[PDB]
Amino acid sequence: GKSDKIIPIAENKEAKAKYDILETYEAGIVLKGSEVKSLREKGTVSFKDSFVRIENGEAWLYNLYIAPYKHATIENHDPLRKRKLLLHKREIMRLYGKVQEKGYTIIPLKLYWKNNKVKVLIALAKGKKLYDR
Repeated sequence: GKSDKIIPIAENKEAKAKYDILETYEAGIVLKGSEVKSLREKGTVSFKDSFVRIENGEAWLYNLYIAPYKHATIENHDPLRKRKLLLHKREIMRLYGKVQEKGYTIIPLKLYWKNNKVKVLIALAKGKKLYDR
């Protein structure tokens, strides 16, 4: 990684294995500027404690394993960091119904910011299937 100026973030794979991937959606996360730098320079985030849930009309990102450190004072909230990522209108509604009710789940994969903002990729997986072992 010499040229370019894109910084990679987030990562996963376990879900795919233990859970068969069916469909994938696209969400976009946009925050201030100072925040971006903190994470970009550092290079650490949730591992196996961050989940994604779809609500309202867009994809939502919830992390319960924030690695970064931006709290020096003793006046902060629980480590969650709720972020809202854009989405569609028809798709969001559809996925919510089938994926949720039928018997599916939503988890985060890899989100990186290029140019200046982050894009997160989400995938839908089921609680194992096909081969029952």
